[PDB]
Amino acid sequence: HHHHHHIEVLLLDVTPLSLGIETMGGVMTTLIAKNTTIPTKHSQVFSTAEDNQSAVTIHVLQGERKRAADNKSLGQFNLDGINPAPRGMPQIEVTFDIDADGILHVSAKDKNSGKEQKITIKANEDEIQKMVRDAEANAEADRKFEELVQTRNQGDHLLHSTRKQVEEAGDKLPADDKTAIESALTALETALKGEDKAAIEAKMQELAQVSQKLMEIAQQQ
Amino acid sequence: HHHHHHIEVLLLDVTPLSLGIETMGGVMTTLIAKNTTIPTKHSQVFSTAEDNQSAVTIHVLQGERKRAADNKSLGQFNLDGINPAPRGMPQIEVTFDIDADGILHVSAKDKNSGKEQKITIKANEDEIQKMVRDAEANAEADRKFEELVQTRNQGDHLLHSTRKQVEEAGDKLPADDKTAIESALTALETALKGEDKAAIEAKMQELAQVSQKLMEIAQQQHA
Ligand SMILES: [Ca+2]
Repeated sequence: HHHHHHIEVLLLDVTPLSLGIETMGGVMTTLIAKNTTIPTKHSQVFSTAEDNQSAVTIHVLQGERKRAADNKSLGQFNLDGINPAPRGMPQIEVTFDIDADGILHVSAKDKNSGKEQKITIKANEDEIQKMVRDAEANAEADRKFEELVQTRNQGDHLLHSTRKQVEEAGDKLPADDKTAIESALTALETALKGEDKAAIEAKMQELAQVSQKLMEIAQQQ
Repeated sequence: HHHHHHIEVLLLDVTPLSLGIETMGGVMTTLIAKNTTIPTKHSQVFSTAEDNQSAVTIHVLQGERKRAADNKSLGQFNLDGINPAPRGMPQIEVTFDIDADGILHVSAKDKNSGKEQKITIKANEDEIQKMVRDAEANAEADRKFEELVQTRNQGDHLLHSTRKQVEEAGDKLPADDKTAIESALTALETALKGEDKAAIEAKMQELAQVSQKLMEIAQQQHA
């Protein structure tokens, strides 16, 4: 009683360690997780970290730790030529492609300009298990580090965008709100220098709660 | 910042449940695992399950269970027009793309012909945690099921290639070896209907024990 539309998985190999890139704050962002079946192709879209940034550096990493510096370095390259735009607007697609020969191809492409750059990384046993074990021993500190960096980066963006809004609003912003917002901005700046995720979240919320008039002001444009 | 070549994640959003397709034996094969940051595009190449198969069905699934039937079905489509070839030779690339708006694009492309079909899927917190808890409660049964399917598919491939080798050997195969191989093939066929991975593995080894001359004939023919 057979049917004839079935699809079969081709199982040739799996990756021994995670593969990814370094991102803002010294974090390893994974593109291909440990144990992914190969051949495979994974991409994710990234952006710039400051206004009018013209280039990014892709640092290719191998390992299970969240701090980039605690992983193995496989290679690096730049993608130049990113057209001037606000932080976070350019769309840079980073693709990790592993072929049947086990060769890793990494590329970064600007989705807007089409500019592309790429590298090829050519295809341990006790070192692998050592690295897996080093990660388990630091799993808690690594999670806390990753969450802190994410929170800091979100807080830095909010700091910068809010200051920009204050400047554009000018005399349209009531003095009481401006005082409240400036105080909240300074408090968030101080929190961002620390290592306490909860304090940064609280200062971000305290800032949003006093900044509601900025959005309304922008709309009268 | 003191330096100016930094790269940042575009969004923080992640997928709530794993996304994949149904594969031979009723298994969900994941293309994008749960908690993957978006936008993301993941592709993998699959193939046909029988010789000269001309079409495949892509059944898109969402969830954490290994049996396809235990996950949510999000849609299906066929890719037809596949040129005749041995099982496992056609290269069908399946791509899952989730854009910044959270919209899922699934496509299947025949790498030979460039023929392509696709669907767009537009995508529930208590149901999510429900589905997660049930996958953990059933982790062992699910793994046993997946491992059984993998062993069955291997045994079926072996049944088929051995029968092919026997037909190619013809009169070169001694009658006694042919009998023993036929008997071992029947035993394996019977084991494949069961639910015991070890019995199937044992029948595969027993087949290797009686196929030595068949393999020697096979090698000399390859020569
Ligand atoms: Ca960086």
